[PDB]
Amino acid sequence: AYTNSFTRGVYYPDKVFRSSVLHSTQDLFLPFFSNVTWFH
Amino acid sequence: QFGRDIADTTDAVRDPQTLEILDITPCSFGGVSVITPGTNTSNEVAVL
Amino acid sequence: QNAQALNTLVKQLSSNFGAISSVLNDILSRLDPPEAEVQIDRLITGRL
Amino acid sequence: NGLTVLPPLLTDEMIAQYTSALLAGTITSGWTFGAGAALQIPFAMQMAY
Ligand SMILES: *[C@@H]1O[C@H](CO)[C@@H](O[C@@H]2O[C@H](CO)[C@@H](O[C@@H]3O[C@H](CO)[C@@H](O)[C@H](O)[C@@H]3O)[C@H](O)[C@H]2NC(C)=O)[C@H](O)[C@H]1NC(C)=O
Ligand SMILES: *[C@@H]1O[C@H](CO)[C@@H](O)[C@H](O)[C@H]1NC(C)=O
Ligand SMILES: *[C@@H]1O[C@H](CO)[C@@H](O)[C@H](O)[C@H]1NC(C)=O
Repeated sequence: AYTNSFTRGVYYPDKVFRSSVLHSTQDLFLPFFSNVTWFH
Repeated sequence: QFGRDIADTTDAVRDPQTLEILDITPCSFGGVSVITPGTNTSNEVAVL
Repeated sequence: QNAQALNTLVKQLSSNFGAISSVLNDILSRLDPPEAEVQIDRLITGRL
Repeated sequence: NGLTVLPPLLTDEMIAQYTSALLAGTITSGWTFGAGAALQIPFAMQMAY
């Protein structure tokens, strides 16, 4: 089967702490609203 | 393990020997301005 | 405008300008000084 | 990182005092405090001018 991965699978890209700030990064991520393989 | 500021310079670290947080401030620096009256009046000066 | 220009001026410290690093201590330890002169010259030229 | 921000010569309080001076003159004395020594005048009459 297939399913829409709404807004999910983001993770901490580094062990840095950043406080109340809109940081931006390039990394391997699950694309937003991608199409996940659902197994029964 | 360590904090960054808005400009992504290091702002804090966790001490790996004992896990408290150390804030890191720059070593202090600045201009040595000299205040003087006219040398055509005194040789006394003050340092800012 | 001033914050963007200041943060740009700071971020430009981390740019390599075709040197082997943007961190001056790396250049002062990954090379002998007679080669490191060129790498520092690139960083000086870029920062300047 | 070698960057420094220096203070203004006048503090925000002093600017608030100067703008209050400018205003207190403008209220009590018309344009006269620009042109010379401040001359008091009743505010309704400054408006009639
Ligand atoms: C690495 O971490 C350990 C675990 O913290 C350090 O050993 C000691 O562990 C205890 C429990 O975590 C710490 O808490 C308490 O400290 C007070 C100090 O007044 C003491 O009265 C208590 O009996 C209890 O020990 C303790 O602070 C912590 N540190 C020391 C120096 O005892 C360990 O020391 C660290 N590694 C190295 C190589 O030091
Ligand atoms: C996900 O893939 C299935 C099969 O290709 C398709 O039916 C569905 O429309 C796709 N969904 C999205 C969000 O593209
Ligand atoms: C400069 O100093 C001399 C004395 O050394 C004095 O005669 C002169 O008036 C001074 N000028 C000013 C502008 O202070």
